[PDB]
Amino acid sequence: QSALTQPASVSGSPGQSITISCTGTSNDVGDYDYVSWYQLHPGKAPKLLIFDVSRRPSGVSDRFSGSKSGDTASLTISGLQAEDEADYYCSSYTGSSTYVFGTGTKVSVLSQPKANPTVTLFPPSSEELQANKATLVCLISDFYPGAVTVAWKADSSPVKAGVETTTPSKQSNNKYAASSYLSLTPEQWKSHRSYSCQVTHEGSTVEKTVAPTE
Amino acid sequence: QVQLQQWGAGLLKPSETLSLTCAVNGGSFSIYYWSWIRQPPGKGLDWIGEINQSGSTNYNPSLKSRVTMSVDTSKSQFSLRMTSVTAADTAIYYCARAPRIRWGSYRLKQTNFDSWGQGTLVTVFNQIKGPSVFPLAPSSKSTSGGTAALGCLVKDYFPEPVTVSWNSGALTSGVHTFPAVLQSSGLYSLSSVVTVPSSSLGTQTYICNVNHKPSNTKVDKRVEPKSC
Repeated sequence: QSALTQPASVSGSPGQSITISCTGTSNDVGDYDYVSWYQLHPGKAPKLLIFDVSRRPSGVSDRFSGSKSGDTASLTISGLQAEDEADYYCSSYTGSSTYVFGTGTKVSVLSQPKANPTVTLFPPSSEELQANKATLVCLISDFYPGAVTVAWKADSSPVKAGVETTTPSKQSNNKYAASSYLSLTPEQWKSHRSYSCQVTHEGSTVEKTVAPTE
Repeated sequence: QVQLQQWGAGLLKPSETLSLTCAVNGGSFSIYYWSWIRQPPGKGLDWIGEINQSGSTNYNPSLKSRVTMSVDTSKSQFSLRMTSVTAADTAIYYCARAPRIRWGSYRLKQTNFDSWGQGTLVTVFNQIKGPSVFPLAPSSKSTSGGTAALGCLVKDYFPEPVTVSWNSGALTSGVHTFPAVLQSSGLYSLSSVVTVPSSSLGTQTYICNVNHKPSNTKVDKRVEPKSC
């Protein structure tokens, strides 16, 4: 069945309460009480926090709470602590006797003040084009917290195929950097007026544009 | 809950068979289901399927053509086989318990997963392959700070890792080398970038030294500005 929709990124300061939504359909979240929530720290195994929509295993802090209204389940994290910075996934059993998962939410606990990313977009090099290939490279630096979404545009139309983007990691200053790649043929690169990299961070979007005519 | 221990070969070539095994410690199969789940480096979690100790299985509709699970009651082990793999199957594979129980007649509880194994990293590709290296000529994207960014694109290699130096190791300040992305090919690409002062461009030299030790590929690429 179809993945449950979660927000990509949620942030809060310590002491704050935050909510993470998880939207499905009649056949999973809607008509049943079959929703779970898991916390995933990098390299550690997933950890159960909530099952049957709202039951908490013993050993899970009571700061974690689950609920459901309609086709949308929600995980609330009260009194945010720095240890809560992780990826969070919902899941559900279904009326077709399967399990589906959510798309995942990165929770950031703001330990530092927000920092907007600097975006730098590289067009394909002449050397790559002579080799009958083309890669656009979008470099994202100097931002905090370390969560971004990246959208690519050909002219004004969305480009989905051939995109890969890294998970943000720390630079040697203490802010984050990430990177996104658009692979195209030389023909597709030449066949459009411009290509843009759109970087969305903490509710604002920075855009950069290159053109095969520059 | 229980403790799941899992193993199996994680380095595969296209068209081969993934075969992973999970062992139950601190409990038994009982009335429960036992499951395989994966996390591909881009995507979120995929439920692969489940099996109980009597051999009843339920599988993910998009994977069932290639997936079969088995159970060995005597050993307290269950297994995943996935045939004809491609790089689309590259992922961390976890086993876990799905301790569903009936409460009356219409009512299921503990519809969650809970005994998550530590994961097996599976990669799928054909052969060792060295990178293609291209320059990322300076773009000048901080006007306030009078700084530019320049770099090297290290493209289409397998397996990890790749190490990038600049100027044979003399240049480390302002260098940032990103984690690799995995492409749909099953090959990797990464980039390494230097933040430098704009006034240095065209007078200081910048050369990136790529060494992909898996394939004994070393490449030096000069990175110079496009246009003054």
